[PDB]
Amino acid sequence: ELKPTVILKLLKENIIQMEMIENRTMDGKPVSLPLLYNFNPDNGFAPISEVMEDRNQRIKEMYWKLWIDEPFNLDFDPRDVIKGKDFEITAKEVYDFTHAVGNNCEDFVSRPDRTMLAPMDFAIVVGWRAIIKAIFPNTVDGDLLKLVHLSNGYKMIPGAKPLQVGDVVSTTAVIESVVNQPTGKIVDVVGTLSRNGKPVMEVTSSFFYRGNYTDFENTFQKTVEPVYQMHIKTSKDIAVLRSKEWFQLDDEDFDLLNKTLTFETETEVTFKNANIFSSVKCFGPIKVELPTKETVEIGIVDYEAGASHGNPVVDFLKRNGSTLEQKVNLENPIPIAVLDSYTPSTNEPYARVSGDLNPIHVSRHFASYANLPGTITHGMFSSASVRALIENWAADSVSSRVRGYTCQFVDMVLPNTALKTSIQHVGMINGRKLIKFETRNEDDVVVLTGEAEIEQPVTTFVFTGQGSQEQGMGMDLYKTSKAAQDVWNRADNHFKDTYGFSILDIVINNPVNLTIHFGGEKGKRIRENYSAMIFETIVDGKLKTEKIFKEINEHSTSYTFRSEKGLLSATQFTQPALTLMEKAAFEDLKSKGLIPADATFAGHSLGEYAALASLADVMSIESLVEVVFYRGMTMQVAVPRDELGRSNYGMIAINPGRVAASFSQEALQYVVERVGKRTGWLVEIVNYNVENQQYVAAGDLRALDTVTNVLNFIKLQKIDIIELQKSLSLEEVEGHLFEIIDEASKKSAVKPRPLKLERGFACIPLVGISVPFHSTYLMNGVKPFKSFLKKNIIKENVKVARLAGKYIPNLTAKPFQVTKEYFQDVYDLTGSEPIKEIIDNWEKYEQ
Amino acid sequence: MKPEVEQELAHILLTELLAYQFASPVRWIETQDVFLKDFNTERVVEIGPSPTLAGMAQRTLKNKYESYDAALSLHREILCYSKDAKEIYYTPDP
Ligand SMILES: CC(C)(COP(=O)(O)OP(=O)(O)OC[C@H]1O[C@@H](n2cnc3c(N)ncnc32)[C@H](O)[C@@H]1OP(=O)(O)O)[C@@H](O)C(=O)NCCC(=O)NCCS
Repeated sequence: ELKPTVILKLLKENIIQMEMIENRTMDGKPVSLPLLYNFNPDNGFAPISEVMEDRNQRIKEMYWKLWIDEPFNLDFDPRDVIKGKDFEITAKEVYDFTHAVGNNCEDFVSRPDRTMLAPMDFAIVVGWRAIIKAIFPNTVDGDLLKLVHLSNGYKMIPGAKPLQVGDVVSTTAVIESVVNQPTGKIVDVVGTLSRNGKPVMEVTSSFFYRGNYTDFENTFQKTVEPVYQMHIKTSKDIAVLRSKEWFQLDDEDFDLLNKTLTFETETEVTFKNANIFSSVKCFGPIKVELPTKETVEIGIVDYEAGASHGNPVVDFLKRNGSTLEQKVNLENPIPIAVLDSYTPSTNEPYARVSGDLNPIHVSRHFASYANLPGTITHGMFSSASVRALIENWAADSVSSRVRGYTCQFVDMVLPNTALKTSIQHVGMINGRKLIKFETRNEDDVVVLTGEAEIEQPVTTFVFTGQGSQEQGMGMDLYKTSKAAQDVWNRADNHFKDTYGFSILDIVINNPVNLTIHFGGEKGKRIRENYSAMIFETIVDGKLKTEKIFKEINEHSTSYTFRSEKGLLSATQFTQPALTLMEKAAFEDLKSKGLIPADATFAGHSLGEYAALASLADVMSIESLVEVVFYRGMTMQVAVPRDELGRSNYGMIAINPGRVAASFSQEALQYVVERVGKRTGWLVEIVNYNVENQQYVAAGDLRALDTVTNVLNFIKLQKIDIIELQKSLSLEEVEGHLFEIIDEASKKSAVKPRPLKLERGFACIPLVGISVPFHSTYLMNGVKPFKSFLKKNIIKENVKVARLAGKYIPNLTAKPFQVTKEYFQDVYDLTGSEPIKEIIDNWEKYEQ
Repeated sequence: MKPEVEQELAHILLTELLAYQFASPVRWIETQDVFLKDFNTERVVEIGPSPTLAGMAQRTLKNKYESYDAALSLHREILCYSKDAKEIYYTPDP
């Protein structure tokens, strides 16, 4: 329909009023903007002058009636927090919003037996009335017809789930910065949405008032500085740092030597003029890297000047230290897509759902008066439009995977424009893909650049145990990766200084024998360390300390380690070697940004230690290699060796599906239980690996050869145990099996003590395995090994957040949870006094 | 429950889990079930020198999760560090 948009008349004798009208408003009542012009007929060339007194207030009055629901009042401090009314997210608001911006993701549609999510662009819908209220104050004086939206950003808060239909969301906004630049005034606003008291996401809008502003008394700027690292090598570097009045440790006598320091500093600055600050502050914690790589607060930066030309704190850290960068670029960008989108014919539908009733997007006259090329598309529309493409093509239509999104508005888009977005995967950041984009119009002009932070797909890391190890493993990565270098070296230094061998030497060269020499002052210390290694058992409520290496006394000059084929295959060196290459791989991943913040993880046997060391940083590198060395030594003493260092123990992988389809895993458990009782030797099932395809039986190398022969016999004769034990006889099959076992036990006992094990039909012997891992043979080793773990897993390094529902122990294949129900489950497998005591006293611990 | 008491209980449970793991069978059937079915994992990355656990996952998928992967229309990648490093580091060949 046809409505009055501009009314021009004389108000007084010499004052022309051009009332501009907006007829698209919050409540339907049209809003007037009276522009006033003096008419001076003495000056014929230019008889009309604009009334410039309170002109920016008149414009703010109009926009306040369009945007803000409140009573008009521009006396509030920009420094103060702005609080927005609570917004309930309804299905109708999400439907209306998604159809406006063209977001066809299934996550935002109502489905049966499913809950409707709200898009994260819907954050501006909730936040607009708070965020925009920050450019209105008297002290942020600016022509609001000349207001550019420079950039907009969302950042999901870590842990926080995305917005759902039915959530009540509280906004608060605050001005981060407001600075006079030569070309006009910038205003950085930082919204924070909040559901049920916890904060959910952060909206960061920046606006730009074009003009000339000299009111520097009202400008200020908060900046979060990039984290800075300093390696303290010399007592010179300590002395320079103690010089600086702003460097303030909590304890003045703290030993900074060889420590790594991080400086997490915020700068606050007021201005006096264009380049001289009237006040600087640079405050923030100083943290020290511990051996677990966990940073802990040991002091503060606390610089505070008046009239300065610079922040000296930052300039110090820029030179002396090094910028820690969360974003790691990939080697080469990976193109994702190059997608077409269209801007809509009209800007009313977006204006209705967003609440952004800026007349420049809908009224021709206002857009003409503002010198714009026409009724320009909303910047926020183009944002939400492209965010819908990124979400479809980078996130594969899973809205929950978009955790960040920032777009710079470069240029103004007209309605019915064709836009071409290129989308690249350009980097990583804390296990989130870092996707750049650029949207160009028909004239191939850049209109909208930005970046998104897309979560990777649900990832689990698994860490291999023993059997895998091979000469030269991890060494390619050792030559290239700075993070692998730091792992291997830290461990190799700790072995050299303590046990007088290099773990690196053993992995590169795999020597058959290794002799440790106890000459000199250095070798006396090393020999003490090989005698200080003890089993702290508890027998009749009394500590009995036994010695590992009982053939190392006060009078020993050497000690020799002996293997048959190589010392990399000797558990006490395998375990540290194989834990280190895993920990170094993983540290290379973590340096390259590739480790999700909520990745699950699990280790097969030994891997558990590398997994806990990698993902949960429970032990340092030095504590870890100590623990697995001791663990490998605790296993080598329980097994009698000969002169070459070969035992009468090993492991067979058994495929029950290769022997016979009918022959189940309970048939294999039955046979092995029988062969362990008839012969009277040791054999159990230890690794349940792949269901009815790969079980692993550890035990007495003869008993293994009888099992291999029994199952090689049962295949060829084609005689099932499960059909015969039920449908034919009761315990006759037991006595019929005992003579099959005896046939194999008479052929295996005649062979010499260190018999080579042969590849059966349903049984393959594992290479480089001489210990019965995970058997009941090693039960006597638990008591001392447990007491050793308590000394070396410090309770202060057990972050529960990093294990809880993420780590799956081998013992109890259920995600780690600190609950009575979980402790009970752990007690029902391994009857331990300390676990029982925790279960029974659960209530006292609960409060 | 206070953080500092959760920390102490976690430390005790973690020490007891490692301690007994030494000399108790490895339930890797059940562990696979958890990370493959309960968490619907789409990237199993094996850290290690040989693809032995990546072997075991691929065989445990092909055996008892062929019909469940097709139904829920999910694509599992089973990547070993020592083979599939180009897929782990996002450095594909031009
Ligand atoms: C046993 C193991 C070597 C098999 O892995 P792999 O070398 O990839 O073997 P594959 O399944 O590809 O089979 C290779 C061949 O070996 C033989 N084989 C494999 N498993 C066998 C079994 N259980 N019984 C008999 N022969 C077997 C077959 O001849 C097979 O030929 P195919 O290709 O026709 O099937 C490996 O899974 C392993 O080392 N597992 C043990 C891990 C472990 O327990 N570590 C911790 C120790 S506490």
